[PDB]
Amino acid sequence: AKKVNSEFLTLTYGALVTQMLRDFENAEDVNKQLERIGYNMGMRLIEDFLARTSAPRCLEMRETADRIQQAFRIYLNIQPTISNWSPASDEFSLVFDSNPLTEFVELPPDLTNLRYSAILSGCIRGALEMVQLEVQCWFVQDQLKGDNVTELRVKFVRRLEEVIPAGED
Amino acid sequence: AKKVNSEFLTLTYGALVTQMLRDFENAEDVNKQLERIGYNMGMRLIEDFLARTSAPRCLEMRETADRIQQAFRIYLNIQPTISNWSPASDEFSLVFDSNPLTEFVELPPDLTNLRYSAILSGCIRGALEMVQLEVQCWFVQDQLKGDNVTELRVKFVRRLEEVIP
Amino acid sequence: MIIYGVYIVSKSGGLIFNLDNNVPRIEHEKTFTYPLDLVLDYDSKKVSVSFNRKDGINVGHVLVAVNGMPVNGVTLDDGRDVRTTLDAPENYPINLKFSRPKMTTNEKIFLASMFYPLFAIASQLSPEPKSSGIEILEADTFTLHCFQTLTGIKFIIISETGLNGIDLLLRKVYELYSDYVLKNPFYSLEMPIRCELFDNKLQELLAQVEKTGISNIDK
Amino acid sequence: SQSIVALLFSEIVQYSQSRVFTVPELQTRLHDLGQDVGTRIIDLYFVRERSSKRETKLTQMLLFVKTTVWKNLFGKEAEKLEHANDDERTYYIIEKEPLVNTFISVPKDKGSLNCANFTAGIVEAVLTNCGFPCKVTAHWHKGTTYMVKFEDFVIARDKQMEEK
Amino acid sequence: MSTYYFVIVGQNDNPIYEKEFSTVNKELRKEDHRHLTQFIAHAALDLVDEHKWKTANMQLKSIDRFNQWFVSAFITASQIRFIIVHDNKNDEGIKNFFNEMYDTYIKNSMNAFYRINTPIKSPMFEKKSEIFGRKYLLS
Amino acid sequence: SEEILFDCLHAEIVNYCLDSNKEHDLATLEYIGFTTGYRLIERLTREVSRFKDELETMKFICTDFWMLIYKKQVDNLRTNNHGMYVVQDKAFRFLTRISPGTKQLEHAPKFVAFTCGLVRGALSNLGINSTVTAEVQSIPACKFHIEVNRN
Amino acid sequence: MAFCIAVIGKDNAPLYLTTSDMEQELELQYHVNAALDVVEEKCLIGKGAPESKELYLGLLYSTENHKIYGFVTNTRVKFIVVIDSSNVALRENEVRAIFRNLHLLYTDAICNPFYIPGESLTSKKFDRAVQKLMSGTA
Amino acid sequence: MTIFNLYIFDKFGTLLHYAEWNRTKKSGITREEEAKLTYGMLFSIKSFVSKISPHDPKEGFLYYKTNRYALHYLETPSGLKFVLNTDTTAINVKELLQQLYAKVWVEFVVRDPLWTPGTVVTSELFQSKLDEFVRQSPIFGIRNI
Repeated sequence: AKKVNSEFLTLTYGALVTQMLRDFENAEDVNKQLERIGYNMGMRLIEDFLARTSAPRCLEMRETADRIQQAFRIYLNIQPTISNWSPASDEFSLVFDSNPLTEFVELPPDLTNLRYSAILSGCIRGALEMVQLEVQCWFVQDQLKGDNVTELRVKFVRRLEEVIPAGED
Repeated sequence: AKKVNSEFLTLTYGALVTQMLRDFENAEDVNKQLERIGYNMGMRLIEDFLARTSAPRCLEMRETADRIQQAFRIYLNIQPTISNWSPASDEFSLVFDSNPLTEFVELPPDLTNLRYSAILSGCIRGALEMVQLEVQCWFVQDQLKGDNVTELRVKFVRRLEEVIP
Repeated sequence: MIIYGVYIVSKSGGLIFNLDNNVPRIEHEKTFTYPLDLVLDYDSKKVSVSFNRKDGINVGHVLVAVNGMPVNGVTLDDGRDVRTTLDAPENYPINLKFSRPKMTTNEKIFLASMFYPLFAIASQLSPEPKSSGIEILEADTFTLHCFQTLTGIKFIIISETGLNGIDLLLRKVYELYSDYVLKNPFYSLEMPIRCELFDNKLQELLAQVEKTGISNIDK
Repeated sequence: SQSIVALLFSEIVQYSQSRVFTVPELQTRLHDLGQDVGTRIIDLYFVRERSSKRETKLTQMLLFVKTTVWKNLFGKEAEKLEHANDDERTYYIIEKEPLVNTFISVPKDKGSLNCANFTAGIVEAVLTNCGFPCKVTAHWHKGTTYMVKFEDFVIARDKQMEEK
Repeated sequence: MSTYYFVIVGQNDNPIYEKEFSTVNKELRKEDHRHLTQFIAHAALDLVDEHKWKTANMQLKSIDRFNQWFVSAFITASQIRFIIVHDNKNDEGIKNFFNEMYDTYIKNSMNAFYRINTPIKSPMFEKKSEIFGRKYLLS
Repeated sequence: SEEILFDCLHAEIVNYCLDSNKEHDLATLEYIGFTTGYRLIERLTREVSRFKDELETMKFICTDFWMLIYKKQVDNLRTNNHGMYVVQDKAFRFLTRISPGTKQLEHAPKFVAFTCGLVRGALSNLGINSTVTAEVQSIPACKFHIEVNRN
Repeated sequence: MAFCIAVIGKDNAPLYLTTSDMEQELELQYHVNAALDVVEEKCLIGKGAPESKELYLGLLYSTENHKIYGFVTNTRVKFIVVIDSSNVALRENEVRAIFRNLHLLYTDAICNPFYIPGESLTSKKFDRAVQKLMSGTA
Repeated sequence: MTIFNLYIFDKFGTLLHYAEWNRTKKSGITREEEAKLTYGMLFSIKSFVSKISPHDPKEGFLYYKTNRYALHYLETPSGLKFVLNTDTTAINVKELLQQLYAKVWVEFVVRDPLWTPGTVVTSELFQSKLDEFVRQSPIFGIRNI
């Protein structure tokens, strides 16, 4: 029954963001720790995303893109769209349509340096850590910032696994 | 006709002991070298015996006696009466009414100390160090020495265990 | 039928969670006589038998308590040595009480520590290419199922030889692992599991797996 | 989903544990966050469930909150709402389902209180904004219960209204 | 015409946010009238306390009088007080007009940045106030 | 079967490699062994006549012995222009235990010596009159030429 | 009644025992019997007796109340006994059996490697088996 | 049942013999260090199964199976070790490896005078016999139990 309301989680997250900003005036630290907790969630979250689909780690990067894409539909019940691949064809752009945590939560223009929902941008980080595929991942257009629809840019950097599943570590 | 395939070992071994004798006069040489060659022999046959029987191993003494009497039964076709059991039961006596290694060589080998079962010792000894049994062997009674019936006495000491793999 | 020991290990391999099912180790009793057929060979505070196995006694099987006197190391609780009573024939016949040495917690920790690189280095240069480490081991009396979550976590549960569909049990323990690690980020990703909630829900899982049928996946 | 909320809330709790050096005012942080969420939970759930209708009767408003907040937050409305006759300021709302243990929780050896306090703070904010300021304490009595302590002023206004 | 003027009285009784809906005139005197109407917000606060204890509904039509002004009071589940001072009443529409500003204030509520009696600063709510006032009251 | 005992025991026969004699075994093993084989021969298809002589070719006793012992008869059995002759086998039983590479020839003649110097008979081709040497050109292909001790 | 059990190699008398149904031959017939046996064996060998088949020869010689049987092994070994009579109750199938057993004991002693071929049958164990054969026939 | 490869190690722990028919991935490290790594593999496995088993290990370890191949083991009471390796689908190969041991290795190693225990087994005859014996019923696969 989805056992949650988008509003409910939105309230919890907004209150938490309020809490950090009340803790540290500088948005730099709130961004740091929010990406830290995004990493933290993304490590355990993949343990459930792989509890349903037993996809092989990475045959190709488009497989990773579709995996992370379906992840949000599993959790946040939104379908992102993958596009804008390089001639190198390793990176990509990913579109989040509607963000439950965002829904009518305005941000102070005196707080612009904050990356509000970057937890997801870090969750995939924490996710991509686990499968031994670290990634330079972040946003190029933010529906939060005033852009039309959310758009995160994924630059994969390097692998951590050999012909054995154990891989380098 | 031609039932008994094997009366040629009682004379092959006879040739062995005679030529060892003619090489070294000492009565105990033809015992100890004969024992070590029968020891290599036992190494070579225990492998095939476990190949057929598929016994797990001689983790116990009574089962070891059973395996050894089975080995004698299959190749040397004699029934070792397992008797004379120690209170600690670490040792048992093998009663061979008829020597299988020989068939009537003769009662006097012209002189004593001529241990006629050294291969038999190897036969019982070698397999043990291959089935990982650091065991001592010795003969308590030999019918060939002017006696009624041959009894052997074999005493396990240490469970041979593999080390530093 | 039961899942003997449900365990799990970190990337380093330290046994995270020694979930022991109820496992009655066999206890043997015998009133022995004058010095023994049993190989009362002393080996590093473990007064056990290596050779001369009788009456369902194994190599591990070690004396626990003669006439209900538990052994401390090698000595009697009253302070006499085992062999001190062994040489004494007046008390004979005397009741020996043998049990296989039950793997304590630190023992199982060391066992998992020594095991881990085995699976980790499991024929790294195996004849077949692109292969994995050991996925299933099957032994004389048990079968171990190890399941790597493609990185990090290794669910290692040992079940009966004839048991089937253990992969689904691994799936459910994966689920309950997530349901636990929900709560404590201060629970480090390599700290041992100490939580009674996981314990009781896995006791429910054990009660279920008393019944073979796993459906709507049974928990 | 459930894993996302359960985890993410867990990081609220433990990040507070980071900024907090002891049990009790850690629990106070949990209470404060429960307040900061209930402070809008209240008037969201007002319109969509109470049909935008106010309940001056403490019993009726409290019962309706008991149904609504639990029905939408955690699905199952709390089992029982009781009023203690010895102390009309102090009533109980027992919820056998632990909302902390929905995400099965920490050993309560190093600590005592949990997300129970967070939902208690939610209840307290709902009460104090409904015009019934109160103290809501999570208690491990008969499992999870929330003891509610009404201000003598508020319960006095109630008693005066309970003079028909 | 009515010199409609809206004011917020918070949970902790401190005023929050105003919004004129009157014709343009007498603005220097309207500053003193704004002080006056904040005082009237307190007086409303006081009276509407017991008057809302009299009832259980959202709207309390009009309570206080000052020989030219009418005071219309709106109480919420948020126990906020939304007050209009106005020479001649327009209550029939403002019941649901208060309902709509209620819904917008809820929108601000989901913005966790806006908090308990935390004074209004968002342009969104200001432009909502402008469009709504030009709709019914300022018209 | 009762083959592995003799196989190993003969391996040790080889094993003692004392630096005195190319015959690790003397013809005594021969004599006693085919004396037992003669115990097997209580019947032989040779006439009873005291006034007439009938010859039992050593070739035939050799092949029957071999079936009783080596279990594969001659492949080539050639009668030399003398009273002597030669036997050739593509394979030998003791040699089935080793590859056909010519590495240690000298063992196999000691193996087959068991048919050398056998307690003879009077008439030519009478069953047991045996003086013979081993001349093996190929590892499984064992060859043995006999020489008449007399003449 | 007396039997003389004799094995014969190429030229000598390896083992001759002169026994009777009661005991060894007390009569001083030793040398005469040995000489007669050797002469008979030599003449018969010169005639043809050397042959492949195990050669049966009953009454191939006939002394004073002692009738001789010769037997031939393809291994060139001979065997002799006599019966102390021109006529006494006995058989010849028994002769076949007893010299078959005599061959059996011969080869079983040949098993003894200390016994080099062509020697006196020294072992009192073997010789008591031989005189047990004697008891079997007398 | 056609297989990937077979390993034969003495109780001491040396490489008595290796055989290959299907091993596809050709390693970079030497097959000697590979043999020693497999022997440590096996002995530590034996320890693991001996000690973590709740009941008496009669013959101890049996085999392991992976995602893509599988490995099977044979402990002689002599202490000799056989190990085979292949893909998945076949009859259980415990009796297969036992038949190979009794019918070939016993037949064409132990019975050889040239064969001296404590050394390697180098003989084209045994290589043949082993090859055609695996090629006796040589379809594929294991699924050993």
